[PDB]
Amino acid sequence: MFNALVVDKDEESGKTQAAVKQLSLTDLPVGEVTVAVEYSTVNYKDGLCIGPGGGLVRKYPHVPGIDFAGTVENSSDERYKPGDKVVLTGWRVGEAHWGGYSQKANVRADWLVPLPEGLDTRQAMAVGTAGFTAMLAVMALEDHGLTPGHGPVLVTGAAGGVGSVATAILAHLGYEVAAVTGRPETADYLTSLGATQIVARDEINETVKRPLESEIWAGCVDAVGGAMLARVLGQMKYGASVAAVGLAGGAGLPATVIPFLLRGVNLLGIDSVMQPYANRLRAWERIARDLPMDKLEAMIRPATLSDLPGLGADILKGQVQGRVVVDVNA
Amino acid sequence: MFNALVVDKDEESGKTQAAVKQLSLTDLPVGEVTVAVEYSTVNYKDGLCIGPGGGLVRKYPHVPGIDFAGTVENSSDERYKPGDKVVLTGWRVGEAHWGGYSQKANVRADWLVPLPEGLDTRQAMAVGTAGFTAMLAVMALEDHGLTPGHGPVLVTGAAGGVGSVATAILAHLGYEVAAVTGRPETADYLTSLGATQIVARDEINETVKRPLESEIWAGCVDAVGGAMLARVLGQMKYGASVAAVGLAGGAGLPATVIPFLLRGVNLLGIDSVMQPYANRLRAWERIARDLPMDKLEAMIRPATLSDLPGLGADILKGQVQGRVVVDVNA
Ligand SMILES: [Br-]
Ligand SMILES: [Br-]
Repeated sequence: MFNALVVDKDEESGKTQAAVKQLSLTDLPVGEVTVAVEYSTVNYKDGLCIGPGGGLVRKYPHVPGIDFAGTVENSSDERYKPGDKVVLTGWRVGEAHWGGYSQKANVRADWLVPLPEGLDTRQAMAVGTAGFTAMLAVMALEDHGLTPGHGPVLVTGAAGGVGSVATAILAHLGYEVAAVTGRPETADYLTSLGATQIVARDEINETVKRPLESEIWAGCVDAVGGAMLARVLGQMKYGASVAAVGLAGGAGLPATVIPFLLRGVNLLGIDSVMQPYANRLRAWERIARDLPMDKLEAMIRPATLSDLPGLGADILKGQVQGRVVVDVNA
Repeated sequence: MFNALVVDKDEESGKTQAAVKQLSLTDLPVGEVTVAVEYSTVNYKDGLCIGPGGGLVRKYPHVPGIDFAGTVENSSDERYKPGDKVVLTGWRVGEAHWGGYSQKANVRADWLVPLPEGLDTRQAMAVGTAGFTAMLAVMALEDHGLTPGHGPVLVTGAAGGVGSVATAILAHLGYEVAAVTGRPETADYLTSLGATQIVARDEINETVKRPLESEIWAGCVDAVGGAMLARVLGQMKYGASVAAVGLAGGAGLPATVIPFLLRGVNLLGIDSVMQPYANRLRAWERIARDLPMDKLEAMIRPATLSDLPGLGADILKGQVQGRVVVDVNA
């Protein structure tokens, strides 16, 4: 038997409860590949799936965790054999299916990627969906003409999970990074990832009546959304793009069409969940090459399965800095 | 001396009046190239500059008209000489600078493009800023993977200027074009341009509480904006893109970020005004090749300078179908 985080729900009442529990192999859903999980992580979505559910989990009891990395235990699929190191992000694992907060996980072989060269299973989850999303965002900006030397790139929610990898990848590629945070004590941490400028959240988290402001940002990785994304749109330089990745600041988008029409701005939707295999390999290769491992190490916060109920709650309130690494075998 | 439409402003009350007037060459602002204008047209913005101004005109008296085409009369720039057929769209002509609603116009040589192969000056203005914008929208969707055979492409405000041209281009390139209109009597016109479905404005002109609806549209050219654009974002297929082109339905964009995050949807800003020389040539070549001239002809509504006050009022109310062609020399 083995350890896993299990969420139960009281349907009469609707309340949920998450606890570490012992399971057997036969309690897992059947699948092509069985992985002995070595590491997982905590994303904002995991926070939802650990606690309230946010309408993302449709079957209880539930093992959350949208990410994991580990070693293949058994497989009925040619692509993977016992011993192979593999990473799982997204594919609705941790939401529609049992996920990574477990010493063992069963998945479809289509959902896995080989462990990328230059990362171990621990760093792969230090990156996680948050870091993978950050790389997809940077790639979207590059595909739309972003190159260093044409103004600061804004990174909202910069001290969080997506923001910390975004900041470090962009800094390492040679960009000037303007890191947004509502908590000024995070400045030294952000500067140590490579932030050049620190923007206060309260400068930029309300809409204003003017549909256009002074052109400032050469690009943006938006891990916040909400009113702040609406306000940010009116401050992008002509022809610059914003990569939308986050909704912690709220799902609503109180924007105007004026930045798009008058300044040729783009709002680019970043989805990590359903990324095709080939693009997953490309983004992971870019992370291997463009995210300095010592910068990733400075983000890492260790945790066990027992910590997950507290960490899940904390990340929903924006009180988790950097990237949590869950040693499911600790 | 020669004829032009002049708008006067009564800055006390703030109300304007437009009328045909006789100018001399010396009344025109100085510039590098003098063009004997042959044709202009009526864009939504021209309606603003003809009438109330919409914050776009900062010096009266004002000759409006953001577009014109004709023959170079004199030139102090080596790029153009007497006799060259030239086309003007945008560059803030008709807004910041006296425009095409005149038998003669002075411009910077930087603002002109040679008359494109396959169009005469009349057809260039039947296309106009509106059609130029529609091609840029089609090009933006292509650059993001739009290709025939994967669903209908929505064109909002289909019976207007941008919408008519976009419809005909997309239909000629082999797409199924879903054409939005509030005027059901215009179905036969839209079918004649190549629309394969007619969609009623009232089905899609309000937001709904759900942030995602069923995936329908392979892409969109949006000449309306406002609530309709917010509603359309939630109906786009995974990874599909919207080319934002218009604001006749309102400048406010009451959207959510959910389509961008969950479906990888893009909102691509189309700016015609400041497009660089090289891309203008590319887009005009595409128009000459992919807008069938007989479809363009079916859009044409003839007009003279004296028609401009009424048409300017008409286009602001959504009461102009197709594309006006102004013979400034009739
Ligand atoms: Br923030
Ligand atoms: Br419409």
